[PDB]
Amino acid sequence: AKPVYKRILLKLSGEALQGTEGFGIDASILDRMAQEIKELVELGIQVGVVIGGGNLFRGAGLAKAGMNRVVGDHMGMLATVMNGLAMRDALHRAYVNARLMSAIPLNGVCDSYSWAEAISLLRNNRVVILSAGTGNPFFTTDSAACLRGIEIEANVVLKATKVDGVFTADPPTATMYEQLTYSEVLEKELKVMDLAAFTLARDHKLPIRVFNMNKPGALRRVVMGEKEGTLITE
Amino acid sequence: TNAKPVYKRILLKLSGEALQGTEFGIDASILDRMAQEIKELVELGIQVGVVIGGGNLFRGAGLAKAGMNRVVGDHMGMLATVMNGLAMRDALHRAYVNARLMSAIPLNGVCDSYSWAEAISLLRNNRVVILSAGTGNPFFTTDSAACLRGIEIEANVVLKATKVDGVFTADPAKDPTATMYEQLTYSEVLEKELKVMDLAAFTLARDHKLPIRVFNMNKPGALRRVVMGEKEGTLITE
Amino acid sequence: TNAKPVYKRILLKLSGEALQGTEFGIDASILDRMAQEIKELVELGIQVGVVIGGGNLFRGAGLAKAGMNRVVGDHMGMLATVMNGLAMRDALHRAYVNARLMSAIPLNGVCDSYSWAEAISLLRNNRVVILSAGTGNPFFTTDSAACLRGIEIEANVVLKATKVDGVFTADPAKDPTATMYEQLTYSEVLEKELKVMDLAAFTLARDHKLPIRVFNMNKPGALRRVVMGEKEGTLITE
Amino acid sequence: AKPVYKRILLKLSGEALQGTEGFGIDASILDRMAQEIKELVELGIQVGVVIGGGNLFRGAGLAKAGMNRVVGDHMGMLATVMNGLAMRDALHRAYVNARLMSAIPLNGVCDSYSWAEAISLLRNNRVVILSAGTGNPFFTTDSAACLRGIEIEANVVLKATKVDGVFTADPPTATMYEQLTYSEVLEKELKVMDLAAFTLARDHKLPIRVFNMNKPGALRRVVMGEKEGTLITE
Amino acid sequence: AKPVYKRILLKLSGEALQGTEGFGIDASILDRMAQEIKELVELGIQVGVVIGGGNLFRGAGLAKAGMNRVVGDHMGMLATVMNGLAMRDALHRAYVNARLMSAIPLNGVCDSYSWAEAISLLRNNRVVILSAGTGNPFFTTDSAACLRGIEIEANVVLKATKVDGVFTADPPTATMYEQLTYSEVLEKELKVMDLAAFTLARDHKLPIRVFNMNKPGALRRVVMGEKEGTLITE
Amino acid sequence: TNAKPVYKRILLKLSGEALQGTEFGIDASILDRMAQEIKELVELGIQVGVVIGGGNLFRGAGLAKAGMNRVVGDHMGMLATVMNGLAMRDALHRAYVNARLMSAIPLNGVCDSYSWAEAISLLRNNRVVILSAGTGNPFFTTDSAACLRGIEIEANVVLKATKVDGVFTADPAKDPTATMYEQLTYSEVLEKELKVMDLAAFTLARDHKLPIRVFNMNKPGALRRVVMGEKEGTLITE
Ligand SMILES: O=c1ccn([C@@H]2O[C@H](COP(=O)(O)O)[C@@H](O)[C@H]2O)c(=O)[nH]1
Ligand SMILES: O=c1ccn([C@@H]2O[C@H](COP(=O)(O)O)[C@@H](O)[C@H]2O)c(=O)[nH]1
Ligand SMILES: O=c1ccn([C@@H]2O[C@H](COP(=O)(O)O)[C@@H](O)[C@H]2O)c(=O)[nH]1
Ligand SMILES: O=c1ccn([C@@H]2O[C@H](COP(=O)(O)O)[C@@H](O)[C@H]2O)c(=O)[nH]1
Ligand SMILES: O=c1ccn([C@@H]2O[C@H](COP(=O)(O)O)[C@@H](O)[C@H]2O)c(=O)[nH]1
Ligand SMILES: O=c1ccn([C@@H]2O[C@H](COP(=O)(O)O)[C@@H](O)[C@H]2O)c(=O)[nH]1
Repeated sequence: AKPVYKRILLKLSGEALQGTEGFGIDASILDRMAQEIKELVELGIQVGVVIGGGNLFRGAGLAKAGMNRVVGDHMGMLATVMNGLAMRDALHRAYVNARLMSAIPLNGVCDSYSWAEAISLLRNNRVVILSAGTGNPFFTTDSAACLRGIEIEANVVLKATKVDGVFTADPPTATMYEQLTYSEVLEKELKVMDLAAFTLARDHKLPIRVFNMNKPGALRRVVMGEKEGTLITE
Repeated sequence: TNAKPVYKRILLKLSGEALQGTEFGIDASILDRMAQEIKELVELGIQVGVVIGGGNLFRGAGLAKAGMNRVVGDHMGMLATVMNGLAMRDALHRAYVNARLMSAIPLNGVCDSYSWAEAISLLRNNRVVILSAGTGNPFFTTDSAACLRGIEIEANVVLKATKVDGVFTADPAKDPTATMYEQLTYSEVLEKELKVMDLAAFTLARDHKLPIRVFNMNKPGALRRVVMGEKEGTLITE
Repeated sequence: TNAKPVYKRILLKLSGEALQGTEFGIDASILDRMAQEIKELVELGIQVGVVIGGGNLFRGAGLAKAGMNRVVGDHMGMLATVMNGLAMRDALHRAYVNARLMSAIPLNGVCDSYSWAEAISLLRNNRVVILSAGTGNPFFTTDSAACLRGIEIEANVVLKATKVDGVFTADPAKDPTATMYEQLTYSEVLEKELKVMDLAAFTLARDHKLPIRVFNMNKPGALRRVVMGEKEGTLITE
Repeated sequence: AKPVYKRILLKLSGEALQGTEGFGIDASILDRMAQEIKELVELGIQVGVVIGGGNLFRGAGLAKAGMNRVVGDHMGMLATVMNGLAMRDALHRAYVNARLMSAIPLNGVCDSYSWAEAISLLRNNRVVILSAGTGNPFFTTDSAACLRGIEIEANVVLKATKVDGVFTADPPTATMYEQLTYSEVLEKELKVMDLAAFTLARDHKLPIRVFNMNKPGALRRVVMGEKEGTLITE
Repeated sequence: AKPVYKRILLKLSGEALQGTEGFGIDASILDRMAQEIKELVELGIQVGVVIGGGNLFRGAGLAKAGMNRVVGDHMGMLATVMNGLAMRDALHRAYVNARLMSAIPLNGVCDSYSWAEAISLLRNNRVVILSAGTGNPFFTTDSAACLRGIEIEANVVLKATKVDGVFTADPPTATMYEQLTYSEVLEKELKVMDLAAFTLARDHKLPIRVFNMNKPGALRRVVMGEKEGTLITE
Repeated sequence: TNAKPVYKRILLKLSGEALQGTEFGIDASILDRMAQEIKELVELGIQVGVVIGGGNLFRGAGLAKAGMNRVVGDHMGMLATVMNGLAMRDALHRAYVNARLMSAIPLNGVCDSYSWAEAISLLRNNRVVILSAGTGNPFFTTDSAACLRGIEIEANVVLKATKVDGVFTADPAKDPTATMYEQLTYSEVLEKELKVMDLAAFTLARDHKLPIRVFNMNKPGALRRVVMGEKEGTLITE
C-alpha cells in the first residue's frame, strides 16, 4: 500500500488554523498539521502548500468597512504570509525541511516565490509553503492553489476544508459526493472554491480533492488512495 | 485661537492595542478618526512620523510561550505592524492626507523600504511618514522603534498614544490602586520603577534627551491638546 | 471644438501585435505615433495607464508547443512586455511626455517595480504609467492584466488597442465572413461566444462593470476619437 | 583522452539560436546545445555560459532608429535574459543542473549575478548562465564573456561563431588560422570580437578559442584538445 | 578532550584586523584568524561571526567632525561589510565554507541576513559572517553580537579583544577576573562592551567570554574549556 | 561678472585620493569645501553628476597583491566609493544642496540604486546626483565609470578632479622632471603615452568624443574656474 500521488498542492484555508475563539492562529492545530505533513514527506510525497489568510483578514471584508479594496487585499495577502510563517515554524520544530516563499517579496522573513527554486526544493523533498497567494488583489488563495498547483505540476490540489467534502448543499438532508466532474459542479452550481480558481483548475485539468483537515488521518487517507472526501476531475 | 503648536516635528507611536477598540483586528472607526486628527496636525504645519504597534494582532513573546521560535514570533509581530501601517496609511489617503508607509523590513510593492534620507525629505515636504516593522530586529518592541526613529528624524518629542490617560502606577484596568503621574523624569521612572516603555527604549530616549509624552488616543482631540501644549497625559523629560 | 473628453482616466492596453507593423520586433514609427497620440490625451487632462502586450516577440503558449516548459515560456512572454514597455516609455520621453515604466516582476534599475499606491499617485500627477509583465503570473495574458490593473487604478474604461477596427465574428484577416459589432454586452459576448479577451479577463471586467472599448490603433487618431466619444470600435458594457 | 580544460566560459552569440527565418529563438538549436553542454558537464568540465541577444535586439540598431542608446542597450541586455531563460530551460529538460544569473536583477525569473555564488555553483558542477552581459550599456556580450571569464578564472573563453574560426578575411581566398597571439590579431586587424573585450582578454591573458558552434562535436573537440577552430593566446 | 561549545557567536572587533599602522585591514591577521576558525569548524563547532568596523569608521567619530550621526553610522555599518568581505575571503582561501550576510541588503556582494538561512548554514557547518551589525544607527557591533548570538541560540558570545580578559581596571596594578556575573560587572562598573549590549546579553542569559584574539591558540583554548580569558554568566 | 558657465551639464569625478587630505580616511574640511563649490554650480544652473573614487580607502589591485581574491578586492573598492559617496552626499545636504546617492550595486536603504532614467530626471530637476560603486564590475576603475556615466547622462564634459594641476609627464610628487600639458588630443595621450585615466576609460571617452578636463580639486575655486571657462588644468579633446 503505497501513496497514490507524488507531488501535491495542499491548500490550507486560513480558518483551519483558528482556535475556539475563531481568530488568530492556534498552536495545537499547526502542530498537528506539521505531524501530518511530516508523514507525507517521509512517504516520499512532494508537498507544496498554499495557505489562506481569512483567519486574520479578508480584503473584501475590509473594503465593506470603507478601506480601499486593493489595500485590503494587500493586508489579506500579508495575513497569508503570517500563517505561512507560523506553519513553516511548526514544520521546522517538527524537524521537517521547509521553505516559505512569498509572491510578494519580503526580504529576510522568507524567500520570494520562484518557480525554478520551488521545483528544485520539491525534488529535494523540501516542503514548499507558498504565501501571498497570487500576489494580486481581487483573487483568493484558492486561485493561487490552482495556479501554483498547475505551475509545479502537482498531481492534485487537496483543498482542506472543515467538511468531509462536497455536499448537495451545505450540510440537514445534504449528502456527500465521492466524485464529480467540473461540468457537474458548475451544472448543479455546487460549492467548490471560487469560480476563477475552479475554472482555472478545469481549463488545465487539475484534479481537485475536497477533504476534511480536522479529521485526523484524512490527509494520509487521501494520499493513500483511500475513500475520503470528494474527487473532482474530468 | 491665537495659540500655536509647541512642536514642529513629532514621532507619534500608535500602539496596536489602541487600534483594537473592542472585538481582535482593527477598528475602522478609530483609524478614520486618527486620520482626521493627524490631518489637522499636518495642516498645522507639524511634520509627523508615525511608529505603529502590532500587539493588536501578534506579540512575538506571546507566540513563543505557545511554543513557536521567538524569532519567527517577532517576525510575525513585525509583519503585524506592517498590516496596521497599511490600514493607517489608507485611512490617511482616504482623508486626503499625503502619506508614505516605510517598513524596516523590505516588502517592496506593498510599501516603501524605510530610508532615513527619504524619511527626512518626506517630513520636510509635509508627508506623514509611517514607520512599520519597528526596528526590524526581534527581541525589541515598537516602543524601541519609536525612540530610535524619533532620534533618527530628530523629532522634538515622542508621543506615546495608548489606551490610558498616562503613565500609571499599575495597569488601571486590573489594579484599582492604579494612579498616574502628570510629570516624571527619566530618573523618577527608574526609582519609581514606573512603566512607560521597555527599559531598552527609555534608556535610548534618555541618553539623547528625547522627551516623551504619554497620552490616551481613545480620547478624541487629545493628540491636538498635546500638540497645542495643553494639559494631557504624562510628560517625561530630563 | 467645444467638445471635451468623455473619460478622465483610462487603461490603454497596447497589444504587441499592433507594435509589429510589418517585418518581428518593434516598429519605431508606430511607437513614435502612439507617443504623440498619448501626448495629446495627457494634455487633455486624461490620466493614462498603459498595459502593453508582448506577443510581437514571445507567446508562452507558442513556446510551450515547441517543447519549452510553459512557465518559462510565459516568463519570457512577460519579459517581452517589459521590452515593449521600455521602447514605449522611451518614445514617450522623446516626445516630452512624463512617463514611468512599472513591472509586475521587479527588474529594478531598468524600471520601477509596479506599485498600486505609486501608480495612483503618478496618474494623479499626470504621468503616463506603463504596466509591464502583465499580471506577473504565468497562464495569463496581458488582457487579464489590462482588466486587473484597470480595476485597480479605477479607470473609467479599458481601451483595447488592436489591429482590427473592433470585435469581429472571426479573425478578419483569415475569414472573409468576418463582421464586427459596434455594441455588445458582457452577456452577448458570451452567447455569441465572441472574441474580445480571454474569458478570465472578460469575466473580471464584467463582475466589476469595467466597460471595454476595442478599437484599431493602426488608425491614426482613433484613440483620440474614442476619448472624445466619437464612433470608433466596439463598446462592451453591461 | 581526457579533456584539456577544467572550467570554461562558453560564449554563445545570439544569432546562433536563430532559426531559418533569422529571428527569435529556434528550439532545435537550443535542444542540441543542451546535449553538447550536457556532455561537457559529464566530462567533469565546469561551464559558465555568457549568452548574446543580437538575435532579438541590438541597442546600437535601436538607436539608429531613433531610440535613446541607453534604453536600446537595456532592451538588448533584456534580450540576453530571454535567451538565457530559453537556454536554461533546454538544459533542465535535458536533465542538466543549471542556474541562470543576471547582471540586472530580475527577481523570480532568475537570480542576480553573484561571483561567490557563481564559483560555488561551478564547483558543484552546475552550468551557470550569465545574462545581461556586463549590466552596462555601450558594451557587448563579448566584453561580458571576457569579464566573467576572468572573474570565474575560466581556463579559456570559447567564442562560438557560425564560422570554423579566425580567417585572414571574412571567408573566397581567406584561410583559417589555427593559432594567434593578441599582438598578431591587432597587428593584422583580424576580426575577433569587439576591441574593448579583446583588449580586456589580452591584459589578463585570458586565452580565446574561436570555433564553429554549428559543427556538431566541435565544442567537444575544443575541450578535448583536438584540432578545431583558432586559439588566441600570448 | 572535546570542545565545550557547539555553536558560538564570535565577535571580532574591527581594530583586531589592523596592521601596525593602526588602520585599514592587515592580511596576515585575517589569514591567521581563518586558520583558527578553520580549526573550530573541523572540531565540529558551529561558528557565527559578528565583525566590527571601527578600524575604518566610527559613526560617533564622524559625527563629532560634523557629519549627520545617522550617515556616520551607515558608513560604520558599511565598514563592517568591508571587514566581513575580507574575512570571508580569508576563509575561502583557507578552504573554509563561509557565507557573508548583511543586515543591510547589498545584492551581489554578499547575502542579506536571514535568520532561517543562518541557522540552516550553521547546521551545515558553514561559517556565517554577520555584517552591518544590527542594521540600525546608534548601536555597536557588540549589540549585534549579543542580538545575533541570542537569535542563533549560540552557547556563548566570544568577545575577542586585544587584552587577556576583564581587568579590575585597564591594565599597572589591575588584575584579571576569571569569572564574573552580570551583576558584579555592573556593580563594579567593569568595562565589558556597551551597556545596551551587555544588558541585552544579561536579560537573555547569554554568557560572554572575553579573551585575547592576539594570543595564538586562545580561541581554541576557550572552546576547549581551558583556562583562558574571563567568563561572564549568572 | 557678466560671464556665464561654459557647460550646462558635467560629470565631476572626485578621486578618492583628493578626499584624503593628510592623515587614511576622509578629510571633513575638504568635503565641506567641495559641497560649497558644487553648491555654487547648482545655483549657476549647472546640472551635476558626480562619480566618486574610493582609493583613499581600498584599491582592489592593492588588496590582491596582499593575497586577496581580486574580485573581492574590487568589491571592497567599490564599497569604499559608496562610503565616500555617503560622506559627500551628507556634506551636500548639510550645505543645503539637494542631492541623491545612487549605487551601481544596490544597497537599498542607505542609498538609491543607480537608474539612468531616474538620474536624468534628477539632473533636470537640479539635483546633484552622486554615482557610486563605479561601473559595478571588478577589473575597472572609477575613471571608467566617470566616462561611462558621463556618456550615459550626456554630460558636456568629464571633469577629473585630482591632486595635481593637470596631466603631467610623470607623477609630480615622485619625479622632479614632471611637467604637465595644458592641451592634448586623445591621440597625443596615446603617442605621448601620457597618463590621464586607464586606457579602457579614455578609449570610451574618445569613441564618443567626450571631452575631458583634468584639474586640481585641492585648489579652492578651481572647479568654478573650469566651469566659467578660465585657464585651469589640462583639456583633452579630439
Ligand atoms: O492572490 C490572492 C490571494 C488572496 N488575496 C487576499 O488575501 C486574503 C486571503 O484570504 P483567503 O484567500 O484565505 O480568503 C483574501 O481574502 C484576499 O483579500 C488576494 O488579494 N489575492
Ligand atoms: O523592533 C521590533 C518591533 C516589534 N517586534 C515584534 O512585533 C510586535 C509589535 O507589536 P508591539 O507589541 O510593539 O505593538 C512585538 O510584540 C514583537 O514581537 C519586533 O520583533 N521588533
Ligand atoms: O499576466 C501575464 C501576461 C502575459 N504573460 C505571457 O507573456 C505574453 C504577453 O504577450 P500577450 O500575448 O499578452 O501580448 C503572453 O503570451 C504570455 O505567455 C503571462 O505569462 N502572464
Ligand atoms: O554588457 C552588455 C552586453 C550587451 N549589451 C546590449 O545588449 C545587446 C546584446 O547583444 P550582443 O552582445 O549579443 O550583440 C547588445 O547589442 C547591446 O545593445 C549592453 O548594452 N551591455
Ligand atoms: O548595529 C550597529 C553596529 C555598528 N554601527 C556603526 O558602525 C560602526 C561599527 O564599528 P564598531 O561597532 O566595530 O565600533 C560603529 O562605530 C557605528 O558607527 C551602527 O550604527 N549600528
Ligand atoms: O567600476 C569599478 C570602479 C571601481 N572598482 C574598485 O574600487 C576601487 C575604487 O577606487 P578608485 O581607484 O576608482 O578611486 C578601485 O581601486 C577598484 O578596486 C571596481 O572594481 N570597479
